[PDB]
Amino acid sequence: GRVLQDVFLDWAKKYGPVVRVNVFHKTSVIVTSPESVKKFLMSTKYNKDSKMYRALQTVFGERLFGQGLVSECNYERWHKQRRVIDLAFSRSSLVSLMETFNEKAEQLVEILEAKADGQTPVSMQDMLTYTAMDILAKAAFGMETSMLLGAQKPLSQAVKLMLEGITASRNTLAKFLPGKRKQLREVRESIRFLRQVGRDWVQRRREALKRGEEVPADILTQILKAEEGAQDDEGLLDNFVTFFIAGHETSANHLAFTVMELSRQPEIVARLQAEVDEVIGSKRYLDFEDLGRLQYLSQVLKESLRLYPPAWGTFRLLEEETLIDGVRVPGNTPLLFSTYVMGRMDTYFEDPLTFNPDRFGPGAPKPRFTYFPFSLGHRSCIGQQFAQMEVKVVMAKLLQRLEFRLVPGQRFGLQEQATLKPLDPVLCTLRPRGW
Ligand code: HEM
Ligand SMILES: S=C(NC1CCCCC1)N1CCC(c2cnc[nH]2)CC1
Repeated sequence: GRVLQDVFLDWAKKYGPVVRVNVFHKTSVIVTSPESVKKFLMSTKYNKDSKMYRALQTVFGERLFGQGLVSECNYERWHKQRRVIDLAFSRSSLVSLMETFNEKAEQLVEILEAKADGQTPVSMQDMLTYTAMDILAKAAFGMETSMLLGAQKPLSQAVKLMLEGITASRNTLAKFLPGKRKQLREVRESIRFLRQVGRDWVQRRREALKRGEEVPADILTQILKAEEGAQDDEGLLDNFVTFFIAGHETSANHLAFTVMELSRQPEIVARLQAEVDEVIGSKRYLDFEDLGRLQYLSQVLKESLRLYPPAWGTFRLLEEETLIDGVRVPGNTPLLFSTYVMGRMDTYFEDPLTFNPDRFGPGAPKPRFTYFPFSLGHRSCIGQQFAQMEVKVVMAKLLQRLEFRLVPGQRFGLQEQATLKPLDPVLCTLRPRGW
């Protein structure tokens, strides 16, 4: 139930705000003082370290995220893409996605209700992954993956294998073990499979447009626009993969962690249920303004990201020798900023292991540069609002309609498969609730 990030936490607790650690077998310095987080993340003077993002660019030799929006480290090349794709994330575009978030969240609840016999185990990690994928495929690409209907198992498996491969490739000796040759081939096959799905969905979009079919603008419209000037489609496919994975798997892990922790927090669940009952009652469709009224649910989701941030770290390149909190750090060193580590430091959060949504209550002092599950600054998550809205819609509907009980034996530990996620798949038994 322990992960590599816990060793970084141990080194930070032992040695202070600036500590040399080994990550992806490269030397890095983890920086955990709030003033240093602010200095480096809030200035465009500091950019991502390409050496650390190579683990996403290519995996076991096969191009995966390439130079898409997450893994492009050059400021100019990144900014050019960001400006174009930001258009797909305006307040108005997001509100137009509430129909999609409601539709798939209601579909999830209806499937779960059909399974809510109080004894059959349901993997909530898998069900939330299927819901997040069906939401992203429709909202971003205008496609129906229907994973909630049991379709596209090869695609869901390919995603799982490549995320495991990201972690294996950057931390293990798999590339040299004869026993792992099959595993490496299957990771490379899964990465090529996903880029070829991108080729198909891109062709479907171009053909629909060529036939004069109506096509609302979405994320795919902007990733196509960002590549207008391109020799070929590899850059476009990098952003297809980037948004296909980032736009569903991290939200799914956040939802799974929240369901896992809430299963042992009856008092908190009672308040959430009462809040949903008072705010949305038996309404079928949640409105944008409804979400803002679910104040305690927002607190709960923020506390879930403090203790269980799926995207656990970000790196900036320190180009020249610099004194950081009194420690002289050599030039060309990757600096690691980790919301996972800071969230578990008693220096920044009293009784860090206690799950207490009141840390994010009205009037509570806001964490200052000690909490950043979507990172901060210019390279912060372009999908933050998309994610916060979709997770709230799914959680509100689950709280309205179902009661969960974790299957005895399921653990509360973590595992790393690119991002952090529950070690166990959050197997639960369900019963219908309320109206
Ligand atoms: C709870 C869910 C999510 C979490 C915790 C999260 C977290 C993050 C973090 C920490 C970063 C910074 C990564 C880095 O510095 O290496 C980031 C970047 C990014 N995220 Fe998310 N994310 C979430 C959901 C999403 C969604 C739903 C999308 C897409 C629709 C998305 C798209 C992206 C992209 C494209 C970037 C790169 C932004 C840039 O550099 O311009 N994220 N996210
Ligand atoms: S494993 C990972 N980063 C690690 C490897 C590259 C260096 C930083 C840590 N990431 C990038 C961000 C990505 C994401 C961004 N938004 C949702 N998901 C999830 C996968």
